[PDB]
Amino acid sequence: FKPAPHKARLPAAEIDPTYRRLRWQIFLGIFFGYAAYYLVRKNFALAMPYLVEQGFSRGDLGFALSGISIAYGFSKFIMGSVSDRSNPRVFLPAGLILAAAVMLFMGFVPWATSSIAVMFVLLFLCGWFQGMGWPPCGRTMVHWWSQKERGGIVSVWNCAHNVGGGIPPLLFLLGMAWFNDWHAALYMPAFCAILVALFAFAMMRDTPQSCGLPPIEEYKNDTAKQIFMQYVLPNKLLWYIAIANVFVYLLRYGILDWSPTYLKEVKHFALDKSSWAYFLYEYAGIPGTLLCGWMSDKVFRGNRGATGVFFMTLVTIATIVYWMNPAGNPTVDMICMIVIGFLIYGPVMLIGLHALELAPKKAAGTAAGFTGLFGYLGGSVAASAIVGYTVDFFGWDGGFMVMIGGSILAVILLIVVMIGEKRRHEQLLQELVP
Repeated sequence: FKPAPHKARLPAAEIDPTYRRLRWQIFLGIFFGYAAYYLVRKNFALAMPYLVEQGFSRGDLGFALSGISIAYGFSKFIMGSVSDRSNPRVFLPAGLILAAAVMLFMGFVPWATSSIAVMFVLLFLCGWFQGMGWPPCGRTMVHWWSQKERGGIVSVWNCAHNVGGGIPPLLFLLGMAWFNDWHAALYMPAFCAILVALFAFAMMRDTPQSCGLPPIEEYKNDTAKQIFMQYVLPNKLLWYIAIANVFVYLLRYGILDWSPTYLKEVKHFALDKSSWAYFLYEYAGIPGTLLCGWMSDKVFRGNRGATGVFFMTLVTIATIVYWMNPAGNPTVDMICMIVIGFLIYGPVMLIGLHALELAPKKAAGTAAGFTGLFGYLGGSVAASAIVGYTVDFFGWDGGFMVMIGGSILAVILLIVVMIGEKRRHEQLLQELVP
């Protein structure tokens, strides 16, 4: 049984010194701990093109992949309290290895891996476990030090999905030679994830327990859900960006979860470069997104909707050119992928930020969060499931129709939120009226 606090004070003249280390120490912990989860989500994707040379794949597999998101979905509804009770040091590795092991269940046991939604169910757990991963990472950051946190986080949101999610096709690519079987080498990435998990456990801590000093060191010292229903629920404005975020997320994931599979269906050059792109795409987001921020602050003078516009437009132009390509896509897709990815995150971050302004004082928090989930939740189901099915009764072309089309609205919609937010401003004028 764990939770366990076990706190005991040994201050002893110069706890400061063991703090510097206990902080430089722990930060890598949760950061890489969190990063490790991402090796685990997008393994099945890589499975599908390998998997199903065999009639297996309908476009159904997408429904199967669809699992991860749903569980992550029903997940936060309750895990949000558990980590609060339990201890971040254990709970984080305890969730990873718990999940990353499950993946191993698939990569090795035939019945388990090839059944047509036996996987849905196995995968579904993955989602649930994936759930735990972040909130202890949250409880920790609370124990860093107030009014500093803004910084520790800046780094965590934007780098964490990419540093980890872009490495797995690389391992599979490598595990091909050593573990010859192709239909199922989606296990090798998971093999190492457990390893990071240990490292995670071996370096994190609560930090109340050895110092005994609630973060003072500078003497910072600092209603219900209703808010969502009261301030966020109608907000016809917040809705538009949320219904917009969706398609943004569908262009990102739908283009990405198929990237290996669609390559080698048509434009089939090789697995070698295929997987070397998926890496490149997810990793190339780091520099861009980082820039998307500065360009947005310096060039667009703080207008977030408009930066999405600049970026959202730029992402769409690439997606279509890349849509128009024959077996001469070799030196087009490399750049194509490097680019698509480079920008897709731009609006993901911007909307959220945008949301903060679209409502009152506390609403921001739950206002900006609502967006992320309405966005991610749906964005995926469609990104994965629907696309697959929009290829069975239709061609593969109709795939991009929903994707390219999807983006198109995100912008038109991002426009409306821009007009609307400003029309709203003009009305305070009527406040003086009677």
